[PDB]
This record gives sequence, structure tokens and C-alpha cells, in this order.
Amino acid sequence: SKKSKPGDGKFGRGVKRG
Amino acid sequence: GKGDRRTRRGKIWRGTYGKYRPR
Amino acid sequence: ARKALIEKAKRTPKFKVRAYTRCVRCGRARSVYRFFGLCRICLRELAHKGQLPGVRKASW
Amino acid sequence: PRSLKKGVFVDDHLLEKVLELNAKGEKRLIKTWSRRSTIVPEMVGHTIAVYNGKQHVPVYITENMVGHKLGEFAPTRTYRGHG
Amino acid sequence: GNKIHPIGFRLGITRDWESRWYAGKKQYRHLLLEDQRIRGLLEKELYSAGLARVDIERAADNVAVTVHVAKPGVVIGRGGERIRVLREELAKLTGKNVALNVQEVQNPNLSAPLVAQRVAEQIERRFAVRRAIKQAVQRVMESGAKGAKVIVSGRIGGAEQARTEWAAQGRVPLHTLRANIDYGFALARTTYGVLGVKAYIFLGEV
RNA sequence: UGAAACUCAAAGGAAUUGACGGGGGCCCGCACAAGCGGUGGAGCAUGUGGUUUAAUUCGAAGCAACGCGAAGAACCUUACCAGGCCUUGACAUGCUAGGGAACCCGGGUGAAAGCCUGGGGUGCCCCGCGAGGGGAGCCCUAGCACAGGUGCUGCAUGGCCGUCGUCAGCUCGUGCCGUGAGGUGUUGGGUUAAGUCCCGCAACGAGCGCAACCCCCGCCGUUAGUUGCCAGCGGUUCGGCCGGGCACUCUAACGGGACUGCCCGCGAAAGCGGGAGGAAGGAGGGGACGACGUCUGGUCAGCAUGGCCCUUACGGCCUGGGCGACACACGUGCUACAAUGCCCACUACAAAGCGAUGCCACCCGGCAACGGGGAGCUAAUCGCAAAAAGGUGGGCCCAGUUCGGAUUGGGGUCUGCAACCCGACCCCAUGAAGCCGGAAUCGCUAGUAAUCGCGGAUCAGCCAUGCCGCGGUGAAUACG
Ligand SMILES: [Mg+2]
Ligand SMILES: [Mg+2]
Ligand SMILES: [Mg+2]
Ligand SMILES: [Mg+2]
Ligand SMILES: [Mg+2]
Ligand SMILES: [Mg+2]
Ligand SMILES: [Mg+2]
Ligand SMILES: [Mg+2]
Ligand SMILES: [Mg+2]
Ligand SMILES: [Mg+2]
Ligand SMILES: [Mg+2]
Ligand SMILES: [Mg+2]
Ligand SMILES: [Mg+2]
Ligand SMILES: [Mg+2]
Ligand SMILES: [Mg+2]
Ligand SMILES: [Mg+2]
Ligand SMILES: [Mg+2]
Ligand SMILES: [Mg+2]
Ligand SMILES: [Mg+2]
Ligand SMILES: [Mg+2]
Ligand SMILES: [Mg+2]
Ligand SMILES: [Mg+2]
Ligand SMILES: [Mg+2]
Ligand SMILES: [Mg+2]
Ligand SMILES: [Mg+2]
Ligand SMILES: [Mg+2]
Ligand SMILES: [Mg+2]
Ligand SMILES: [Mg+2]
Ligand SMILES: [Mg+2]
Ligand SMILES: [Mg+2]
Ligand SMILES: [Mg+2]
Ligand SMILES: [Mg+2]
Ligand SMILES: [Mg+2]
Ligand SMILES: [Mg+2]
Ligand SMILES: [Mg+2]
Ligand SMILES: [Mg+2]
Ligand SMILES: [Mg+2]
Ligand SMILES: [Mg+2]
Ligand SMILES: [Mg+2]
Ligand SMILES: [Mg+2]
Ligand SMILES: [Mg+2]
Ligand SMILES: [Mg+2]
Ligand SMILES: [Mg+2]
Ligand SMILES: [Mg+2]
Ligand SMILES: [Mg+2]
Ligand SMILES: [Mg+2]
Ligand SMILES: [Mg+2]
Ligand SMILES: [Mg+2]
Ligand SMILES: [Mg+2]
Ligand SMILES: [Mg+2]
Ligand SMILES: [Mg+2]
Ligand SMILES: [Mg+2]
Ligand SMILES: [Mg+2]
Ligand SMILES: [Zn+2]
Repeated sequence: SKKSKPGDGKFGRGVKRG
Repeated sequence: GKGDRRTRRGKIWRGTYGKYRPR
Repeated sequence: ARKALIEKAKRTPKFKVRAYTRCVRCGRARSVYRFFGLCRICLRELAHKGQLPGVRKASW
Repeated sequence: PRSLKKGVFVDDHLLEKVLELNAKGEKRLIKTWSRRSTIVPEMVGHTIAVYNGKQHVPVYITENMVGHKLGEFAPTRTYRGHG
Repeated sequence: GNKIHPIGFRLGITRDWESRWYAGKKQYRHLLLEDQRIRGLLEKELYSAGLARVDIERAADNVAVTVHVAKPGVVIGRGGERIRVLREELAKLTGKNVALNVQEVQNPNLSAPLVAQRVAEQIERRFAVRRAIKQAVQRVMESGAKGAKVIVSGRIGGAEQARTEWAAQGRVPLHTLRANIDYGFALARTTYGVLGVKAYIFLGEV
């Protein structure tokens, strides 16, 4: 639900956090 | 051979000097 | 991580070793030519415009 | 290895933390991020919590682990195999 | 995507640099930065005048910027008083005595950079993109040009499916070096995204 | 003889442009064949899959992804993870309010960042014998507008690139043919590397392409003659070193020179075979140059950019970690398995480049990496520099070896704040697999392949065996 790939299950958003 | 650091051949390859190839 | 790294490379660092080039045109960290202060892309862009003194597409 | 013409490296902020402890009758548990620091004979018998990037691994210090950096005793990859 | 930039292809044969100076390895770049910085100022400020070519000349601690603007009255101002406001503001970043000439444009419909900017303008102004191509190429040929070509790319009309539209008259020998081909580019911003405008004028061979 | 329920938004005819064919004809490309060296096996270098991991940031995917973005990941880079921190913020403009600062020296704490902090002293135009209050470069505390985002969509985009393919092709204007799509021209005979050119023709022209103009190499001229050159005489510590000289070599600008120009032969012509002069001959070798288009090809992570999304956090600083993991699998490579070889000493011959916190002569210390001294060079002058295979001479004697140099122990050097993860190099010791590689498979038609070394970009250093160049030596074979 955060920045880039892979996806965290929310649309558009990924697992990487800042 | 060129992989042999302990020869005048291997120092010519790795471009280094030493006992086995001085200058 | 773009603009705050454009700035950071300018700042004089806590240590000599932490210095690094950036393209002064686009900000690129990689493929930065010392002579121009430019990455290999901006180099090819400004060249083809003739905005680069004396630079000319080589051939031989 | 580090040119012995130069020093023997300790960040100087971890060393201070030790000498103090030596003075007042140590030992507190020492945490630090200086994996690059060398194990120095003053350290022997302390336990230094070394950072592995995630946690402070506690490390006991004996006479035979003295030539080394502290990072040698707190590995950073947790592997446990394939299968 | 294949084709070579027709000006970078003719440098030394039909085309002269926008910067003339020798400088040594030790300070070339620092001159280049000012050079790029200078043009930024003037393309930023003198766009309204119809900027076409910023020639930058250097000898030593005195630099000789030369603008090529379509309507030079928009540059000079109240009798040298706009030119002044920038003949000064140039030294404000230059540090050197920034001698600033303004040069007439022989015929704007023979300056590819301008044709571009004007078509780019029209498509930024919601005109029929196909029409503007066939019109610009008409105006250029009327002006005795020996061939002219214009190229638009992006979301023409805001059509979701991007496209490429062009039109060409006369002849444009891109593979010929002795052909004098003024080539300019303009960039067209809109509410739906960006479009690229390319203008090729055959001025004739040498 | 001959239905219906039910179900579909088509089922069809001819003809058009394409694409395709284990249809035809005519051509071509290291396409096969003919050859020469390799890959596939080994060990290692690097990229990738997969898996693992707190993270192993993200992208590239048959040819055309895989030493690709990466022309330099220890920190930086860095976009990832853990932890400690900042909230108009690292940066932009602009509005206030309170200090009223500007900027250079400190200090307590802490891993640093940060939090708390302690010094001095600002013009600007001013009323100045005055208290001095303003205003203003530019700093700071709070408050706003706003900054910030390598978060997503390359199936919304510009730009740039890949690719078919340097393949010979793609079209248009008018005329003509057809109800029309479309056709003609561009087809046909001959020719060429080529829609190159000739001849023919309901077509006649024209544009994008091909060629040409540009660059390097090959011969000659002019112009120059130092830092380059030394033919011939004068010196000489015998070094073009000094006298001199610019002939030559070269260097770097401007020209000449090849056009099927000439002779023979074929031909309607274009051209084609052969000959002569000639340094060079049929485009002299090489490069730069890439048609209309194709692939919803690649890039939102260089940049630009519409829309979507985050706002004490999907932003920003810091320390450490990771990008270097490893049951495995593939790719591109390096080094080899040896005697046409390996080793030691001695001695020859390049080209292109780089070089003022740079190249380092030379001198001493050290087995050495290096260190210390120390001249010259803003470099046709001084240096990197020795080229290496070669040639001469000695040693090895067919052995897992004096072949191979992986792995590991120990001891050093240097760059760097710092080499545990995770640097290069040096010396002692160690001395693995490998005996020419299964099915399979790649490159090259000549100064090419193979083999030899040299340089540069990036760059403190370097994981470069990679990449882009440079010259040395120099083959085999093409019937078709
Ligand atoms: Mg993954
Ligand atoms: Mg999930
Ligand atoms: Mg961040
Ligand atoms: Mg760096
Ligand atoms: Mg860089
Ligand atoms: Mg809207
Ligand atoms: Mg049919
Ligand atoms: Mg074959
Ligand atoms: Mg093999
Ligand atoms: Mg292998
Ligand atoms: Mg993976
Ligand atoms: Mg990956
Ligand atoms: Mg992405
Ligand atoms: Mg690298
Ligand atoms: Mg960090
Ligand atoms: Mg990092
Ligand atoms: Mg696309
Ligand atoms: Mg695109
Ligand atoms: Mg993709
Ligand atoms: Mg075709
Ligand atoms: Mg017609
Ligand atoms: Mg009709
Ligand atoms: Mg027609
Ligand atoms: Mg055709
Ligand atoms: Mg056709
Ligand atoms: Mg046709
Ligand atoms: Mg036909
Ligand atoms: Mg051809
Ligand atoms: Mg015809
Ligand atoms: Mg030459
Ligand atoms: Mg002469
Ligand atoms: Mg051409
Ligand atoms: Mg796609
Ligand atoms: Mg972007
Ligand atoms: Mg975007
Ligand atoms: Mg990697
Ligand atoms: Mg394998
Ligand atoms: Mg390799
Ligand atoms: Mg291999
Ligand atoms: Mg060197
Ligand atoms: Mg053995
Ligand atoms: Mg064996
Ligand atoms: Mg052996
Ligand atoms: Mg040996
Ligand atoms: Mg060791
Ligand atoms: Mg290391
Ligand atoms: Mg044997
Ligand atoms: Mg073999
Ligand atoms: Mg060929
Ligand atoms: Mg060999
Ligand atoms: Mg090299
Ligand atoms: Mg380097
Ligand atoms: Mg390594
Ligand atoms: Zn750039």
C-alpha cells in the first residue's frame, strides 16, 4: 500500500516504504 | 600462463611489477 | 529521491570520499563526463544542436 | 590490511566508552554501530552489542579474538539454507 | 526511431555552432554552464519576441551574446530601455561585461525554429492540427523556400490513441550534406499532454 | 414427398490490396556449402533465472533481455531494509509577524543526523557634538501560499533509441482504366551493389529513398621548418650533441589524381569480358549517413510531460545493513589443459591517446607492492614508456609436470574518515578441477579470422577478464 513494486495488495501501490 | 601472478607473464597481464617482473 | 540529491551533491561533504559528479543539466548520477559536467545523454543532446564549442560527430 | 604506518583503528568514541568503564569498575553492556572498529586488548571481557543492520548482537570478547573487527562477530545475512 | 538530427549532422559543412570559443580542459565546462544559463534567461524572457538563435561569443572575461529575434522592437523596448534591463540583468549572472547585440530576422517564414513555435502555438490554441501543418508548409514555399516539411506527434485533438501527422512540399534531401536545411523544434503543451513539432526548411544547396 | 420448435446477425457471390504456402520462376545476404578459430565440459570473472533474505531497490524478455541502463555500488552513490531523527522542510519563488540578523571561531549530548547551545559584530540613505529610532544585501523562530515524491500508468504522451534492413523499396500531381475498392506509372527485355542505368510502353513528370556532396586510409604537388627531421661538409665528452640545413621523414591545411577517360571484343543501348598507362580500376579499402512504415517494440528511473496517488509522510537528514545471499539453472567472457609449449637472462620494431592537490625523470631504502628524496613538463620539447608476440642464448623432457593457477594459511603495501560484511596490489606457503569437452552450438571472405601487447572514458581506490579505440604478426577456403 506504499511505493513501488511488488504490489502490496492495494491498487497501484507497492510494498516499499520510504 | 597469464593467470599466474608469480611470473613475468602474469605481471604483464595484471599490469603490475615486482620481484617476478621488476622495472 | 531526485531534488534533495541534486542539492546534496553540491554541499561540501563530511568527507572527501563522499564527493560525486552529477549532470549539471539533468541531474544524472551515472555516465557524467568531467570535461563537460554533463551526462552522456545531455552531451549528445547539446552536441547535435551545436551548442558545444568545437565538438563534432567524429568519423574515420 | 590497514597500513601499519598509520594507526590501529578504533572510532575513538567506542574506546572512550570502554576506558571509562575500565576506570569505574565495569561492566555495562556496550552498544555501538562501529563494526569497523578493531577489537583492542582493553576490550577483553566486556560484551559489546554490535549492530548487524537490524539488531545489536551481543558479543563477548576474549584474548583470542583481538586482531579482528567487531563486525566479524555479528553477521548480517540470516541464511539457514534452501530446501 | 531512426533519424539523425540534421544540424548536428551538418556542423562544419552547412552549420556553425551557437557558441564560438576555445577554452582549455580546466574551464571549458564552466563556460558551458554560463552559456546554457544565458540562453535559458533569453529563451525564458525573449520568447515573446520570437527568439530564433542565441549566438554566444567569447574572448576573455567579456562575452558577446547575439539574439536573433523576429520582432526586435519587443527586445529593445523604450529605446534601449528593455535591452538595458537585460543588458544589465545578464551581467547579474554573467559577471563579465555582457555585450548584447540584437539581429534582424531575414524572413521569419524561413526560420524553421519559428514555424515550429507558431504551429506549436496554434495547436496549443485548439486549432485543427492537420490544417496548421498544411498552412505552415504553404507559407514557407511562398517565401521562395525550395522545400519544407512539418511533423506533429502526440495526442492530436486529445485523441487517446496518439498519432503522427505530417505534410511536405518541394524537396528535403536529408541525406545530403550540401543541402542547407534549417531545422527547428517546438514543444506544444496542452490540457491532455504534450506534442512535438518539427519543422524542416530547405533553404537550398551550396 | 417433406415440416416445426429452437437458435443465430449473419450465411453467401464476385472482385481488390495484402499476408501466407511442405506452389512456380528470377535474384541476393558468412544463409548453407568450403575452411579457420571457438562456445556447450573445467576453474574463475560478470549478467540473468530461481530461490533465500529485515532488504537482497527498480527496470531490460526470442532474434532485437541476459559484461544490457551501470563510461566504476565499501560510506557517498542508493532509488532497498533496520534503527535514531526533521516538518514551509535539502531546493523554489511570494505574504506577513517577532528578532532585527549578515558571517567566521567554539561548546554539552549522541553512532551520526538532530536536540540544547556561546561567542563577537553589518553597511545601505538617513536626524548625527544627541538618546539613538528607522529602512535595507542576507541570516533566524513562528505562521502561511507552497515546495518534495527514482510512488503508478511507456496501454494517455514528447523526445531519444532498438528493429525489420543500407534491405530496394515507399509514394505523389495530372492523364488514362474501372460502378467501386483499386489499377496504371513502379509492369515488361536487358543492366546494376541499387526503383542504377538503357530500350520498350496510356502514360508524362515529380518527391522520399540509392548514388553524390562530408571524414579517415593509399600515390603526387604546393604552403610552411620548431619542440619534428639529418642527405652532404665543419666541429664532437661521440647524444642531431653543437655549426648549419629543411633535401628527406614527419606534422597539418589547401590542391591534383580514376571518368569505364583510352585500346580490343560483345551489345540496339545501358553495360559486360579483357588490355595499357598508372601508387591506386571498375563504387580503390573503411566510416558517417538508415525510406514510407512495422513491432499498442523500449524508456514515466536521464529529461520532459496529461491523468491517478502520498503530505509530522509514499517527503527529507543520519548511522548501520543490503544491492556482493546460494540446494540450483542459463547467457556473455577470462585462464587453461601444454613441447608450434612453459621458464630465466639479454636484445630489437608500433600506433593512438592521457598528463599542474597531474604524468613522474633520475637517486637511495625495501625480495617486492611501495616509501623517501627529487629534475623536467602549462607539454611534436618533459613524463606515462617497458610495447608484447619477436630475435639470441641457456633450462625443463612428456610427467596432472618447471603444464594450470583455482582454493586456503601467514605476512605486508596503498587509496580512503573507514577495506568485518565487501577493495586492488605485493611476497612466503599452499598448488584444486582441468588430458581438448554429450546432445547441441557461434564468429569470420583479407591486412579479415587467429594470436600479441598498448591506450582512454568512468575513477580516491577498485572487484575491467567489460566497453570504445590503437597498431604488431598474419593465414585457410568459397566448387557451387
Ligand atoms: Mg523480488
Ligand atoms: Mg501480498
Ligand atoms: Mg526516503
Ligand atoms: Mg565516489
Ligand atoms: Mg558520477
Ligand atoms: Mg482536469
Ligand atoms: Mg470466394
Ligand atoms: Mg559452416
Ligand atoms: Mg568449450
Ligand atoms: Mg562454462
Ligand atoms: Mg531475482
Ligand atoms: Mg533484478
Ligand atoms: Mg518502473
Ligand atoms: Mg563496475
Ligand atoms: Mg546510507
Ligand atoms: Mg548505500
Ligand atoms: Mg510504445
Ligand atoms: Mg515513445
Ligand atoms: Mg516494460
Ligand atoms: Mg515491399
Ligand atoms: Mg492519378
Ligand atoms: Mg472514371
Ligand atoms: Mg490511382
Ligand atoms: Mg513497388
Ligand atoms: Mg510496387
Ligand atoms: Mg502501384
Ligand atoms: Mg501490375
Ligand atoms: Mg545497396
Ligand atoms: Mg515506363
Ligand atoms: Mg597518415
Ligand atoms: Mg618545401
Ligand atoms: Mg547515401
Ligand atoms: Mg507494450
Ligand atoms: Mg519522469
Ligand atoms: Mg508521469
Ligand atoms: Mg548486480
Ligand atoms: Mg553450465
Ligand atoms: Mg569476463
Ligand atoms: Mg562460457
Ligand atoms: Mg599506463
Ligand atoms: Mg598437482
Ligand atoms: Mg584427473
Ligand atoms: Mg605446477
Ligand atoms: Mg609455472
Ligand atoms: Mg590471508
Ligand atoms: Mg572492503
Ligand atoms: Mg599431457
Ligand atoms: Mg575445441
Ligand atoms: Mg561480407
Ligand atoms: Mg595465449
Ligand atoms: Mg585496457
Ligand atoms: Mg579507474
Ligand atoms: Mg570480488
Ligand atoms: Zn544529463
